[PDB]
Amino acid sequence: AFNSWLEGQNLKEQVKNPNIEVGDYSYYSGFYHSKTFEEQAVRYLLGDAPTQEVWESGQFGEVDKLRIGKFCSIASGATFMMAGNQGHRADWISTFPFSKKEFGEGVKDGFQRAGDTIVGNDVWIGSEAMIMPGVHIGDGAIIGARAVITKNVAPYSVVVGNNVVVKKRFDENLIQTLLVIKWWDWPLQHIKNTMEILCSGHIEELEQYFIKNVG
Amino acid sequence: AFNSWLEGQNLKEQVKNPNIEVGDYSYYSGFYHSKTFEEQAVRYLLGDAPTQEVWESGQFGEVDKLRIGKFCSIASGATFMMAGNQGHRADWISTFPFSKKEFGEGVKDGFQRAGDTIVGNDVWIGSEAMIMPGVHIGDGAIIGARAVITKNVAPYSVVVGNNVVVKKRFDENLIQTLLVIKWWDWPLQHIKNTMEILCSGHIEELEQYFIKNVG
Amino acid sequence: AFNSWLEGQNLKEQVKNPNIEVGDYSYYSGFYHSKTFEEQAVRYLLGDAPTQEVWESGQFGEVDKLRIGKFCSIASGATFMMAGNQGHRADWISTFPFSKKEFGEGVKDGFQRAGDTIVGNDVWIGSEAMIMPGVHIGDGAIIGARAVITKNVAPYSVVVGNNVVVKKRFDENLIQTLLVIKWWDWPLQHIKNTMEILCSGHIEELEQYFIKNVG
Ligand SMILES: [Cl-]
Ligand SMILES: [Cl-]
Ligand SMILES: [Cl-]
Ligand SMILES: [Cl-]
Ligand SMILES: [Cl-]
Ligand SMILES: [Mg+2]
Ligand SMILES: [Mg+2]
Ligand SMILES: [Mg+2]
Repeated sequence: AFNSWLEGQNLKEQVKNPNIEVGDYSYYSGFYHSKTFEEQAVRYLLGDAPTQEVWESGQFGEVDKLRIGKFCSIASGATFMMAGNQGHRADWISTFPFSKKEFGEGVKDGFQRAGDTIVGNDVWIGSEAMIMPGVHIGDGAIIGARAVITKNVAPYSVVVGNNVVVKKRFDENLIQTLLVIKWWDWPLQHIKNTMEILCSGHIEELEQYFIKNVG
Repeated sequence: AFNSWLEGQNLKEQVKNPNIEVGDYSYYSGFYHSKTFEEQAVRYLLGDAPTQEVWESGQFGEVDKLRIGKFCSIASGATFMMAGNQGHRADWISTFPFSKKEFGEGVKDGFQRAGDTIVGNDVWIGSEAMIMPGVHIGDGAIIGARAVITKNVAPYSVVVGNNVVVKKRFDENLIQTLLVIKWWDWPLQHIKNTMEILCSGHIEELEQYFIKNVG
Repeated sequence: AFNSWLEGQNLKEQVKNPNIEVGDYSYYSGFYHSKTFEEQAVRYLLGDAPTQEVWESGQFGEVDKLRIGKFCSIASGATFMMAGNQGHRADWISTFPFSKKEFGEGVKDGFQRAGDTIVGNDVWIGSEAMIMPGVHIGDGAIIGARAVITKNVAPYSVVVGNNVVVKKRFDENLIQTLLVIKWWDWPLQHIKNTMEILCSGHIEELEQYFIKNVG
């Protein structure tokens, strides 16, 4: 797994679940939680080891998948909760998932999909954070450690605690310029050339390089 | 212990501690935390294996017990903190638990009981939630994931985060109905007959069943 | 390891990292998380085992240290985040730690020290609490279970949740008295004699003893 906490495992090369969509360079640094990204960070997703056979038989059908963009930093212990409500329905008299074996016919399947969990590009997710099912995280967003995300996260927003939005990393205009140029989609050599600008707050410099050289 | 995350260990089968009392059909689905319910979920409860020979000595006083109702759904990582204050006294000059062997006979024992933590029936406890000592949880309540419950939970209420009370599952009249009919105490065949109403929101239909069949 | 949750490993006798200072009698009780104080509780601090070879080479120079006082109680899962920002810079266009091997030499290191994490004396840190980098915790303070401390904690204050200050343990003048007498620094004999007073809320008697015999 991880020999040290200075280690960062590339995700697109490793993940095998046909329901986890990762981008380039995105990594999971989970040394202090031992297990890999697919058996510790992604939870209750059909198409894994302990669940592979059940997924290949096609018993449950289509699933909610996890999509992660490029240049994402996923810290140790971060958790992506899938499988939606897992059969529990608060609007029903009972939240207990009765089984047809023990309780016969008339058992209505309470499961209902919550939608795909989508993580944008250049997203930093803090250690031991937890994402709820069906949550969209915009590009450039930052998730604090031990945060519990229940709602969609605006791009370049910073969210702490139990879905407390602190601030946006930049002015709204500059945020929209970054959302238009999309440096993460650039060819590698352009990113290598503009790395000095990327290691800075000078957004409009990056925009000028984009207009002159990329777009 | 757990071979998959669609597995749920029935609790009243496999719990050995005389200080735990769990009702029928209540399960714990703890795949993503490996160990069993008594090893991971219940913590600092005198009578488990690592303290057995010390607890059978009777040197400690009476301790608070854990009682869980029936048809409870305990997700992975949920935790029931026991042992009260564990000897730490915030009202004392020092919260450090001095040992008699190291600091002499003048050591006063600071442990104080908190009361039995009691969980009702048809209670859904989210993943990695943590219940503090002395807490009663009403029937039909829902505890959100990663929630920290420090106060008593009203029946059929939904509590998230740091004991933030979101709402109640139904109108108070219908919750009174559910509280007086108590479908969890019914014989099994009546539950099998009313399964399709239990998988619905029509409470007064179920109450008509209780009136005309159960008593 | 940990035989039971009733035992707590003495930290001063055990800690090997040179970047960690810990006072007398302070213990770590971490049975419900298995591994030692230095592998589970202290995270992302060079000098431990998996990074020892990196620390001996002087590759990253000086680093933030962890300083723990005397008579501290650290429960299982209490985690101290080190390594500051880990190269992630919210102020820059990208929070991604680009590597000089994969990208151009124009990569600028975004790591930043957060200052030493300092825990005072007579501190009780609840189970699975998280202490962010650079946090100072005053003497006699109490951290609640699963609390996330991101600011400095005043001496003899109770902090639960996400840096929610509940109250202070005693009156301000008595807190001052404790902060001036500092019983934890006394010769162990005087602590032994005072044991009946420390196991109480009688700060005045402790001050009288200090005036008569210690000061
Ligand atoms: Cl990271
Ligand atoms: Cl189901
Ligand atoms: Cl690319
Ligand atoms: Cl569940
Ligand atoms: Cl403790
Ligand atoms: Mg510039
Ligand atoms: Mg109906
Ligand atoms: Mg006295």
